[PDB]
Amino acid sequence: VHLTPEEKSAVTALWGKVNVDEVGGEALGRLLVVYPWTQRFFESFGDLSTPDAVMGNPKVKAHGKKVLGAFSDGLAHLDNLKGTFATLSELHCDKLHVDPENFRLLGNVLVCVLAHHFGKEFTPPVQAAYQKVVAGVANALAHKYH
Amino acid sequence: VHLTPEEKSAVTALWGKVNVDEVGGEALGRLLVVYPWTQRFFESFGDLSTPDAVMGNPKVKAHGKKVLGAFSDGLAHLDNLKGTFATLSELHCDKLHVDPENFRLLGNVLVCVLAHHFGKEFTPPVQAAYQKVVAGVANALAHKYH
Amino acid sequence: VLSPADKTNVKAAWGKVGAHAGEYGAEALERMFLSFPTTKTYFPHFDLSHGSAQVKGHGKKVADALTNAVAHVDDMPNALSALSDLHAHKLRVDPVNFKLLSHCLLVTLAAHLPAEFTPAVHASLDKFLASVSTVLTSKYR
Amino acid sequence: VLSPADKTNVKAAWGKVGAHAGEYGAEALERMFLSFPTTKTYFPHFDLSHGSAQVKGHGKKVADALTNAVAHVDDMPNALSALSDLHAHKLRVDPVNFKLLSHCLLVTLAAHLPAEFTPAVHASLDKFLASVSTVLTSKYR
Ligand code: HEM
Ligand code: HEM
Ligand code: HEM
Ligand code: HEM
Repeated sequence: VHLTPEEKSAVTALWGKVNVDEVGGEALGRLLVVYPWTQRFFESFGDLSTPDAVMGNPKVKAHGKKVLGAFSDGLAHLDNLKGTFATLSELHCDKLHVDPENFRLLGNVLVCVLAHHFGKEFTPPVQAAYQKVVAGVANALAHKYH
Repeated sequence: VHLTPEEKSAVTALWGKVNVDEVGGEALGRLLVVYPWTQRFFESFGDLSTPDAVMGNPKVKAHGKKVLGAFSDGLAHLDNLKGTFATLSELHCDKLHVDPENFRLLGNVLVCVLAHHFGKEFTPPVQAAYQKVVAGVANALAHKYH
Repeated sequence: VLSPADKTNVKAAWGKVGAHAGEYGAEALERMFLSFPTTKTYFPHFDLSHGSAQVKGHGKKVADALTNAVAHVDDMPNALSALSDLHAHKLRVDPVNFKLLSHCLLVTLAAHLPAEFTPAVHASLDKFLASVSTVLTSKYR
Repeated sequence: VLSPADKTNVKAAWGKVGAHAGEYGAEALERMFLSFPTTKTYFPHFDLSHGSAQVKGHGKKVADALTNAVAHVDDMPNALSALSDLHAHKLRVDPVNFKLLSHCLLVTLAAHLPAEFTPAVHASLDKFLASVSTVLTSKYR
């Protein structure tokens, strides 16, 4: 991503207040509840039957932590997302064969979550900025789909 | 895109049988009929009132020529599609603001149109090769969105 | 689908919005403009800057509609015919932009309903909005 | 939004389809697996080779289901219930894929029904298929 330095600041500054142990889950979990065809990728996590089934699942929460990990990771290297997500595009496009529009989805729920956590602190402009971070990531993971 | 030789060949082969003055307009035409919101871009063309109207508009046929042409430089430059389509990308993204999904749509119909003319010849494997190209092409036009 | 369950939270949350509706529609618009500028292409006769009365007024219009839609959550088709014609035949809005404005709707809802934005509610507000979009673009069918 | 004009056209094309329905249906799959490999992913237990009697066998089923929809064209949601369930809940197909399969059916319909395959008709089928799909995924939204 590009990101003007005021976006740069903004974004960055936001992330620093994010409880990774917890936002990572909100996100992944909500994706599994909102876009339920996504579940098929996680048969293994067990019961995903319900919002509650989904939210209390540790496996899920555990995994959500891994995802925001890559998020900060990527976030840190906006200049060169491709390098950061190399292995990612692979696992995802190559091994899992996940449709890329889904990656798009994960980003928006992440956005929705931030909004949920920060409320008014999450301004349109800020939202705009992350929206760029998100697409940027999404694209990177698709790459190995060419 | 990639293609095999025998892939890259048969595209090239069939493309040879293509009546240029026609195909372009059939394609562009059918797009404005099947996905009517695309008309917004082509308001100046005249009467798009009906299929026949659209199917017969001369600004429509003429522009179709221009379009099929681009597919042609593209066919000749399967690797450098990116570079090939770069000026068009600006035009399309930056100045026109067409949504990228619209390129997939256009290519998809070019395929129905090819199927339409070539019948049995347009075998699955031919479509598959052709599918690649259309996608490569779509991407390439969407670049400045990335 | 707007299962009965769905119709509920929706009414719950929307009701919860109440008089703030207009301000939020406005946010949601503003949000879209900034985040997806391709969308500004459709409101050339508007001043789209942050102040923007023009936008505020439009926010109210859209907020108001989502409302009558919540109201007739059952029959939104007869409820939105007027809007559908306008968007599909008159403006030829590209369908995709509905997905956009809806995301910004969700994102506006979330920000003002901290206690209220649950995974379940989130999901129900997502389907309501999607449905609306559908009606909104059904003339392209 | 399957106007009569629409239903008619659908009817006719499928009409002209007749018995070939099975092989046509088969045709679209193979076309699909070939043009969008990613979808093979749902057919592990399958022989997805050039002449699979499975693929032959499934093609019929799909077509049969298509015919049936055609027939209860204004009661799809009902004529398709079972299938909707299998597709959403049990198989959980990425909705995205329906767009692929339907593009493949068209392409096939065109290469077999040139004379019928006209603008107006192309538009009608697309809408048809659009609906069938919509219905097949209603179990999500
Ligand atoms: C959108 C941004 C995403 C990020 C940053 C991300 C990140 C990750 C990471 C870090 C792993 C595990 C890698 C490891 O530790 O070896 C993983 C695995 C996985 N991801 Fe994602 N993911 C994303 C999107 C998605 C989406 C949209 C889906 C499907 C809907 C998905 C499905 C999976 C699955 C099924 C695994 C399983 C790997 C395992 O079980 O070890 N991912 N992802
Ligand atoms: C899909 C692949 C496409 C190709 C290869 C293509 C090619 C072209 C070409 C060659 C031009 C004219 C530039 C010149 O004068 O040299 C053009 C212009 C234009 N294109 Fe496309 N196009 C594509 C898709 C689309 C789509 C999907 C839309 C909107 C639905 C669209 C809308 C336009 C419009 C409205 C113009 C008018 C240019 C002007 O006269 O200002 N194009 N395109
Ligand atoms: C939930 C989705 C939407 C709702 C509920 C909605 C609702 C409305 C309403 C209530 C109006 C005013 C009607 C009147 O003049 O009486 C309107 C107009 C308009 N809408 Fe939408 N709309 C939606 C989606 C969109 C989208 C996605 C776009 C594309 C950016 C869009 C662009 C416009 C434009 C340009 C106008 C015209 C305003 C004017 O004439 O000054 N709408 N819409
Ligand atoms: C036009 C839309 C579609 C129709 C009419 C349709 C119809 C059917 C039917 C009739 C069956 C089997 C019923 C039985 O066993 O009695 C089936 C199964 C299946 N469908 Fe579809 N389908 C459609 C779309 C899709 C799409 C887009 C996919 C994604 C790849 C898909 C994947 C499958 C799979 C994997 C099976 C079951 C294979 C098995 O028996 O193990 N379907 N479908």
